Amino acid sequence: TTYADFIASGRTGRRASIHD
Amino acid sequence: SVKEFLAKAKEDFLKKWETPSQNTAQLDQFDRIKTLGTGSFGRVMLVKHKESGNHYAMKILDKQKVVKLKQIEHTLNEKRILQAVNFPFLVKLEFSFKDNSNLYMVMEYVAGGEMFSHLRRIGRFSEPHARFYAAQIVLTFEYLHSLDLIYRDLKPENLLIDQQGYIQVTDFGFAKRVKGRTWTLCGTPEYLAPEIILSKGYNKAVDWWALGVLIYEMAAGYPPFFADQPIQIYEKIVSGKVRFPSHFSSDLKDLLRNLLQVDLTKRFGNLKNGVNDIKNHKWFATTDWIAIYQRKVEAPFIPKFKGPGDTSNFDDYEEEEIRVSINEKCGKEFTEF
Ligand SMILES: Nc1ncnc2c1ncn2[C@@H]1O[C@H](COP(=O)(O)OP(=O)(O)O)[C@@H](O)[C@H]1O
Ligand code: NA
Ligand code: NA
Repeated sequence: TTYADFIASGRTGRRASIHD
Repeated sequence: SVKEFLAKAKEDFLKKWETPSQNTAQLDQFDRIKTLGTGSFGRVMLVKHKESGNHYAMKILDKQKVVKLKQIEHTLNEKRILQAVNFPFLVKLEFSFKDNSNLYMVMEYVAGGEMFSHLRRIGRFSEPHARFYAAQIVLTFEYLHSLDLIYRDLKPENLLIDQQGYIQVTDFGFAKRVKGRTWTLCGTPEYLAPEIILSKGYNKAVDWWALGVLIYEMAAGYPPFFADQPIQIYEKIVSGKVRFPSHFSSDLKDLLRNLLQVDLTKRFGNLKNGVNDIKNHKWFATTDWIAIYQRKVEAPFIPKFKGPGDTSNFDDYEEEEIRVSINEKCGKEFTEF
């Protein structure tokens, strides 16, 4: 499932801004 | 009449935009209690104001880090704009000041925590719950945009839940007063509009794209475009192919197709009727826009609150000394702060 795939991914915690 | 409200709102904003508040407190007027949250180069602390006894959230920025990251103009933007705005779902800047080492923005403490943590914990929000939040963002964007402001950092991490269960938008780090187009690659990867990624130039419609991402994420429990690295995320966004959860209403899916629209001539918020195409969408049919403005709608969820400087709605963070050099750093750079 997409949920399961999300949960197992590296970006489920707080996400930092980018600024280039 | 929105027209009249917004017209007077612009007058109020412009006065402050033109002559900004400065140096309205100092470090030793506060006792620093603990870190509430962090960003790529900032730290926010719960603090207690000695003479009032009130609690506040103190955003601390190290001038040298601002400079090293080339965020000078962004940071000046942030404070200039934040001090000038006034809206029920925007966090209040209470004081600002600087010292040899750091810049400080002292906000009202929004004790309900990030939308992010509730969202992740609960898993996802019902469509009525998501809609309740979404409506607030719609109005906020209507307000900001009318002042020529672009927000550019919509995400659950930057949205706080207050003691009434209403939203307070924080982090104006990427807010900018611009007439027409701009080019900075900034934001948060999952939330970036395709036009930002493609180095095209872009306008306020990126905010409406982000609203799409937000609604999806609130409703789904995960974002429309995710991957392990930002570059994989960018590919997905640019394709623009979107899939929806089984449980998404037809109405919801239609709204989102129009928000997550890669074609600017087609994106809701960016059409001839502007925000009205969003406000009048079937998905918002049950929304009493005035009641929302007036905070008269019953919130779907009200965070548990235990006393004035309770932080139980926030994660714990590693603390560090707040150092102040005896030598002034980047004085010229931050003159207007
Ligand atoms: N007014 C405030 N009340 C309570 N917590 C806050 C407040 N503002 C910010 N925070 C917390 O601190 C974190 C970072 O604030 P933010 O303005 O986003 O700094 P940054 O630019 O480094 O991301 C937020 O995600 C939230 O956890
Ligand atoms: Na942030
Ligand atoms: Na920021």
